[PDB]
Amino acid sequence: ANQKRITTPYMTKYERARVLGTRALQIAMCAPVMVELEGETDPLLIAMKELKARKIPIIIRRYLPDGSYEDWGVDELIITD
Amino acid sequence: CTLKRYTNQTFDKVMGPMLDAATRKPIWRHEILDADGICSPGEKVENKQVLVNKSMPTV
Amino acid sequence: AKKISHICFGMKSPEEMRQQAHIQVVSKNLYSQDNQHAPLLYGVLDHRMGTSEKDRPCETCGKNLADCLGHYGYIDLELPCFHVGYFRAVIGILQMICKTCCHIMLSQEEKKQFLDYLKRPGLTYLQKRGLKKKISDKCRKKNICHHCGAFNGTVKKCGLLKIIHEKYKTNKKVVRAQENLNPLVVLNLFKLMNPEAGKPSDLILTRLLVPPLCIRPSVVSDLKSGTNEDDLTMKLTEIIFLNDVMEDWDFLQLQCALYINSKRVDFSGRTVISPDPNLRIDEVAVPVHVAKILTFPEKVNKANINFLRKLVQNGPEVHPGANFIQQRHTQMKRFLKYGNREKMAQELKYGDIVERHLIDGDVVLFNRQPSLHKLSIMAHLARVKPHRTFRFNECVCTPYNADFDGDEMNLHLPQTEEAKAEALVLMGTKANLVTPRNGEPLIAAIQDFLTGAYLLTLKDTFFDRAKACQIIASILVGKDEKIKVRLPPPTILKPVTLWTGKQIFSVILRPSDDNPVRANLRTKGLCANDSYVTIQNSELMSGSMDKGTLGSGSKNNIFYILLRDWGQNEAADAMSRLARLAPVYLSNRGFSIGIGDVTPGQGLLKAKYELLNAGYKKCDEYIEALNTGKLQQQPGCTAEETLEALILKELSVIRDHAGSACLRELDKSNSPLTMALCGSKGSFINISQMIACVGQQAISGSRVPDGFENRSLPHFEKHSKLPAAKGFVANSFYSGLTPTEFFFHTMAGREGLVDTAVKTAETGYMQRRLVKSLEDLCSQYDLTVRSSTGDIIQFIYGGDGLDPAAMEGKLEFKRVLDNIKAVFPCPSEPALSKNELILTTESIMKKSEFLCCQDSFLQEIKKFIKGVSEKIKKTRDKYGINDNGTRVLYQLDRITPTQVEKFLETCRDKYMRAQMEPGSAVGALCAQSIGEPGTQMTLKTFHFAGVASMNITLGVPRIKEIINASKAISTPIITAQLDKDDDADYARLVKGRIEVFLPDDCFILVKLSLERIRLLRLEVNAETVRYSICTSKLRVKPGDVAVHGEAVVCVTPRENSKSSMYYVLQFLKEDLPKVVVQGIPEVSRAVIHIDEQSGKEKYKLLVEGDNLRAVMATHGVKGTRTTSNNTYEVEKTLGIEAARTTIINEIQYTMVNHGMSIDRRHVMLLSDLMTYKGEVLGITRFGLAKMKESVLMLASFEKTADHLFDAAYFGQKDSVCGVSECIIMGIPMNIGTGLFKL
Repeated sequence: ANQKRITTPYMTKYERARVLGTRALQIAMCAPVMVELEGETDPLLIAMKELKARKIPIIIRRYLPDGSYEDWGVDELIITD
Repeated sequence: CTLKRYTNQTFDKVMGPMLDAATRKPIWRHEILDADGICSPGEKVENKQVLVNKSMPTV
Repeated sequence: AKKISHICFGMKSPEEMRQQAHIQVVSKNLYSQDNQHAPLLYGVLDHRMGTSEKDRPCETCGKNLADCLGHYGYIDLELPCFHVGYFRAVIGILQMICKTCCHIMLSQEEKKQFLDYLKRPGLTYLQKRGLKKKISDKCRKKNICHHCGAFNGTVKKCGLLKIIHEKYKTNKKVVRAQENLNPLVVLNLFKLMNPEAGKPSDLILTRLLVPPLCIRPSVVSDLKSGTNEDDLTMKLTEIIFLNDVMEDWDFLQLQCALYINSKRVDFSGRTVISPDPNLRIDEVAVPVHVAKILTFPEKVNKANINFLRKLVQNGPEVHPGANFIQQRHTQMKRFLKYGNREKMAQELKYGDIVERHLIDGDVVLFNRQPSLHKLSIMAHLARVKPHRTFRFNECVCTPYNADFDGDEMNLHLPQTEEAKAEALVLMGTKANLVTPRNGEPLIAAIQDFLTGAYLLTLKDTFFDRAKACQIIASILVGKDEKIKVRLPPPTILKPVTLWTGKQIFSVILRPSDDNPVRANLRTKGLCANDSYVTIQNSELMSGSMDKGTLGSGSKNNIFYILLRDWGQNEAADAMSRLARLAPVYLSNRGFSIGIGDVTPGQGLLKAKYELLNAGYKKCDEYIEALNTGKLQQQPGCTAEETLEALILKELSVIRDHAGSACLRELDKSNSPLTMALCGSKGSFINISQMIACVGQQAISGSRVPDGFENRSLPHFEKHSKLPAAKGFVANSFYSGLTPTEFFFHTMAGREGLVDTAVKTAETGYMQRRLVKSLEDLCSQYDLTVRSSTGDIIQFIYGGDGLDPAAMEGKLEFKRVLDNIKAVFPCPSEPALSKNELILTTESIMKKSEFLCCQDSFLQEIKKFIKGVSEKIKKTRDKYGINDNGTRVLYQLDRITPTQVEKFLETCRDKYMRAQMEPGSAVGALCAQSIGEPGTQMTLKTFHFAGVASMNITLGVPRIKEIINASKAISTPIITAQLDKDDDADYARLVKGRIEVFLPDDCFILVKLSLERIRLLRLEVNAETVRYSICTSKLRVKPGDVAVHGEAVVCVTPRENSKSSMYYVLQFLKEDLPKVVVQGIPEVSRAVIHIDEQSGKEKYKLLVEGDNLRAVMATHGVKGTRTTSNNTYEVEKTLGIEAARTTIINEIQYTMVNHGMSIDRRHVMLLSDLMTYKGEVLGITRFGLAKMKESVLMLASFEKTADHLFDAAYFGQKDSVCGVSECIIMGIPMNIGTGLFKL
């Protein structure tokens, strides 16, 4: 699915914030826990821990109803800045 | 406490809580009312206690 | 797998309706009547039949109360009754079936209409019944072009009666059961053609079926006193007497008609608001007794269990705790008054889910009304501080109107952590400071921070090393700032070392930065400098702050110099160092408006008394004159009350003189002087209403009218206008006023109580209607908008692809020069005349963003203009390095290759960052952009306008007329130019080109004032009058042509011989009025503007009559610049994008009045919404014939009414199926990013 040419070398802020949300649910059910499992060790701040991810090994796939599946690995592009 | 009356059955005589159990004579249900369950002129009745009750046999 | 994707209303599925049948009619009584008790009966009001009590055997569901979805059951009654809706249908359409034949609707035909119906969308088949609305049953039976005429039957509108005689028609009517027709023949003839959905047969009112008991609540008093229910359709069980069994059918349907036919809140709270600035900008705080509001998921995680059990042991009456925790086995257990618990097996007892209090965000939301921006409810932090206010950093009161009367405020509680993280890091730090509706910051020093910081900046204030105290609430301070501070050096070494007041403001010593600014609110030249502040890299060179250099300005701030370069997280943390630095300086200096702050000296009161004498003198002179006129008015044109404009501007001169006397001797150590030198609170026209002259009031941009005959107030003299008899106060609120200057104050005072009270008349509707009509707009990644059917609205955002989010300084070529000024790469010098080196850097530029491309079309369109800009920079540098250098190397004329490379990298960064789609959610932003700027401002914009005529016509309520495009618009004003570049006479000739005597008796009609009146008004002729009177000799009544009249040098219009001896009436009127003296044959007055604007003399034609093409023969012209101000007329007269541009500019005239400049791309988007199909049908508040738009807006008729019921009885679909229904229907959104398909 190499229809990935019509995105700026940045994911959008909406997609990035929502993927942070779904990673929140991931690390908030039991554990996909990552590079530091609970090195940041704090009480009930579920969201504010996986915000510090900076690697995010997961894939997200962005579309258009009259278009195909423009896919994107989180790794292969620049971040919120 | 608009203590009604009804045609056939009666609220008439039926005034008075004070079950008088052990804890709060009887309980924060009927803790601070009085001898006759009506009045309490000066008591910090608190947070969903009873100000007045009435068995309510209406119809 | 799949939730709702496409769902509409629900109905009776007869099978599952009637398997759950228990009882239809058990007896004459219900509710366990005859038992003399009420165990549970009778089998239909109980068990279930729809779960309307505490518990019983829920049918197909379980258990009580909810999740017992409405249970059905056959409760048939079989009372004879028919289709009341189709009673009305048969009455109206007059026997649409052509009973009693029901022959084929069409014959051959012309199959063209056949295939057209079969190959077109729905909501159209009504045309077949429309064709046969009348011809039905009155036609040739078994013929061509139709098959009806059978059998002589037309229906009578005798109310609900449908009487069908064998009509002639109109000759066979009877009165009492004869010549009737039965709806059973209609039913048989079923046994607009579509029985797949449109079946009138099965809707027979003989097998009536009931909605379940989930509609009806019964308040069983537990006392057998009142069990009322509503309505409902089952009630006809009590008609068992008549259940045993044409006018009879009407009686039955009349009996039927009695009882047959016609995201709110979660986890909230509200208290009063009184804030702190100790709460860091992102943080907020709530009361403490909101922790006593609970039942949160906070689903337990493995790393959390111990930290959760810490608070689990607390229970009902401790703040950091837990209560009502949801247990593993779906049976949640309480720790409230029945707690006596918290043994808490340490890993399993709540191994799934817990629920704590507000400890740390844990975000909460805050409500406001009206919610002007989307930034009236934002995302911000917690923890937790008491004293049940609504405290938050007081720099952000502007987008909330957190008004301080003590009127309460509403708090949310979000108890779901899915998009909560998404919400908290998208609308929490980027929503606050930057708005797309205006491009101006909302967060700003509201007040005294402005004056406290100003006073710091004042060149006077000299400080102490002992005044490192006030430093330390800022950068040696509360949480998240305790690094050191570099102690700005001892900026005096006199006999008296001292710390100037500026670099006590410019203080922070963690994460060093760089900045730049200019252009505060003062004049130009070193003029006691309160402007061109010229901040360098975090120091404060010159200047003194202001609302336009420390508050909600535009391009110079602590944001657009510390949001762009350097990023976020350094703007939300210089505002806090201000919030605790400056306003805890005033508490060591004090502001106190006494009285001497508002007393003018007794050495310049003169300048008010003598000017009062002079003013009243000249006004009296003119007012005397208007009876004799020696000066004189005429000019003015008019001149009756044009000794209004002159006296208005004389009192204006009076107030200007007075004001300027109110603002000269004010000694600079003054209050409100120091609350208008700094935009802080109030202006220079309020240090004048308190010192010299509060005059003059008005009413509607005009002095106080009468209201007693020819005099305003009775405490005056008749017919005598003056600066007293028509409101002109002259007493400053210091020496307050007189009872004929107060009652002319509460009548312009009653504007701001009617202005701000019918402001919420038009906005309350238009805001919700714009939101309801413009949701489907999306921003899918092809840089193109799409619609409900994915129809293209745009292709770029105007070539640039940009949207107003990243509107950095001028976009982005001037401020960034300063940005790279402040980080100095020293090594370089002028040796080679670096202009050529600048060209080499332009070459590395040309290379370094030809690797541009991505989601693109946003850089090449401006890459060459970038190049041109650096080329002109190089040219300016060449001129400077030549002339200025014709030795500090002329400051080295800094420019280096490193600086220009960094410059181009920053340019690329901001150009590629400001890129919308990908993203982008452009629709609702533009919707509210065009909406609420109609709500905020109406005060200082449409009333100055004080006071003059000549082309100031409308403001905000023109939005209504543009959106609706209603024909009742009373200002169809059509502007157009002329032989424009001319003099008054040169264009006046064409102006004249733009565009009355005794009727007699005894064989003669009339005459005309054909004398020089016309020859000095406009070029016409007696022959033109003859030609006009020849045209129908009248309007709308049959006069003559008469071929012809006017057989004399002055017209003799030959009243045509009295063939209609009825009237000399028309003979008089039809000639009396103007025929060749209207200039468009249907128009109100023309206009002329002999006005000197744009330097030269402009000349226009403000004609007020539809439509365009009125400017065909204005041989002026100026045809290139012909324009209009009415959308639907310019739709047909002129081009499509012509009307698009007129809609763009029309809503960009309602917003040029003072301040408000909404983004041009927003009105561009609205205009693109206007003209999907080209043929301009602008988005009206009631509906459009534009199928690529959203069909939801059609249903919003303001509001839903009986028409939907009538359409439902006709089997017609509803158009509420847009996306505003989604919030009531509770489904995920699917557009742009919500349409995931792996």
